[PDB]
Amino acid sequence: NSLALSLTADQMVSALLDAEPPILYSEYDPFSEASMMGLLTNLADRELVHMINWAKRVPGFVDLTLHDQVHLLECAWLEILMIGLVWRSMEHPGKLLFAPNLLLDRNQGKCVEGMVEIFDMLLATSSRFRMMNLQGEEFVCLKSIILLNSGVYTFLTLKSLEEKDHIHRVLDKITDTLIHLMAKAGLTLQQQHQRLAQLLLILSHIRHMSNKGMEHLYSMKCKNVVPLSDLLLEMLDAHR
Amino acid sequence: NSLALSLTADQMVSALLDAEPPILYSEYDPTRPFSEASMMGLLTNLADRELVHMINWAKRVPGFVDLTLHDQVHLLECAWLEILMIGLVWRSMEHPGKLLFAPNLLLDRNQGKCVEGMVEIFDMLLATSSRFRMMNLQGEEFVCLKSIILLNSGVYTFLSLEEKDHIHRVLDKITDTLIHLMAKAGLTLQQQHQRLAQLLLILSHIRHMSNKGMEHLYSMKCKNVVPLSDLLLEMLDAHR
Amino acid sequence: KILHRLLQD
Amino acid sequence: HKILHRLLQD
Ligand SMILES: C[C@]12CC[C@@H]3c4ccc(O)cc4CC[C@H]3[C@@H]1C[C@@H](O)C2=O
Ligand SMILES: C[C@]12CC[C@@H]3c4ccc(O)cc4CC[C@H]3[C@@H]1C[C@@H](O)C2=O
Repeated sequence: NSLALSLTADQMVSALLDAEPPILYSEYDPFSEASMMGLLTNLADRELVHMINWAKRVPGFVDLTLHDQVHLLECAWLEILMIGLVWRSMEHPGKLLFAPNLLLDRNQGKCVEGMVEIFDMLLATSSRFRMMNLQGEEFVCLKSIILLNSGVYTFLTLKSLEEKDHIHRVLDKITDTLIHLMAKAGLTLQQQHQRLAQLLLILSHIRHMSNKGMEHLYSMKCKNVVPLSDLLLEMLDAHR
Repeated sequence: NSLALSLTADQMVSALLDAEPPILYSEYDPTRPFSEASMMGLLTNLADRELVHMINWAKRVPGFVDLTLHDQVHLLECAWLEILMIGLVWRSMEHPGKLLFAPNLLLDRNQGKCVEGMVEIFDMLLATSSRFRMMNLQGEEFVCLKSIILLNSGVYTFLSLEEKDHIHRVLDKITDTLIHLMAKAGLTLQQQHQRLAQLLLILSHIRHMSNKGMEHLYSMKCKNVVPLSDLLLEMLDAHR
Repeated sequence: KILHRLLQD
Repeated sequence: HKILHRLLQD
């Protein structure tokens, strides 16, 4: 009754490669701050509905109760949007590729009050990825951990406990997958453990930025500079 | 330099163990009523005094003293409440339901409710503690985690390309140490990496907590409930 | 909730 | 002049 448990290391990476969302486009065409944050938020709102299908399609995820999936996702959403974007802008130093036709310089983030600090952390982060030459089959593992790890200790019975351990079970499988990949690329044990860590230690950075981007996002809605979708509202209100 | 880099795993955990700061006590006087302002004042008092020992511990962490003051200041500014918080969780480990701030300050769920906003963070802090107990955290595992939180948490917001990777080179050492400890406890190569990942995945929850508490802390300063050590003011002001 | 709907759909 | 800056050489 848990056959995400009976996946092979490669049926996994191929399952996750298979779920990958499409790369959405900006409908962008003077740059206002409400103009561009209009842009980034209608982009993110589109992004979110694709993310939900890709969530359903992360092995082990639909085994979870509906209320548990909800929370994992309102806890994990902006993190996921960022790691995706950071992967996107990997082969674009200095620039953030939100959409194929919306590649913002680390300077155009000045166009929204205090947006630039966040730009920079994202920029720092992809610069990290780039420099450790992160692979695409790792990225999808990273991306799956994030959805599963982010909201799992905010659970709070006997049955709700087995969920935690279920999802901890799959999380240990995604570790085995990550490490299989590194064995395969010919990394010594030591290089394996050490890089495993490197990858997992940046996920805290991602979480930092998510936290920080969520209070910017919130201060933005409050002085009403651009209208948020309804889903986007919900995603935000859940953090507060 | 290499003092840090030319370390045995065991020389490593030895050095970390004795750098440990002392468990301080609370200025808690029980023959008085518990306020939001009283207990916020107690905690911040306690905290302020704990930062000064932390700063000595930091300098006693291999690699650390090799950074210039801007980097030491930045690491310590970005990581401080996380280190305070991971210590607190260790402390109240074998006190389920409770958080041992000081041996004479042991709080529980309801007691957090005495000040507004506080209880959500109590709740998570408590959960993090339960998870350390479930996972049977060792003290040699804890001091290493603490050292990782120091070095890693600010690393991506200063970059200095060559300070960058010597921080990275120490952080590697620590995962080596950490693993060597898991080997020695008699954990199988697959438990070794499985648990390495469990530990490092919590650090993300700890970054999530630090950020929330930093946000709460900032609220108290803005609702004027307690005065804050000029030093704490500088710590919060490093965040925005 | 919107997300709730979106999950079952 | 930062309190933390001085504390770190104190
Ligand atoms: C939500 C956001 C505006 C939209 C951004 C965004 C938009 C689209 C996308 O694919 C990824 C991201 C990553 C960060 C997101 C920003 C972070 C936060 O500062 C904000 O207001
Ligand atoms: C910063 C803090 C006041 C002091 C608390 C504190 C104080 C001492 C300590 O060792 C650990 C902690 C963990 C949470 C800390 C609180 C979280 C935040 O809500 C707050 O006001």
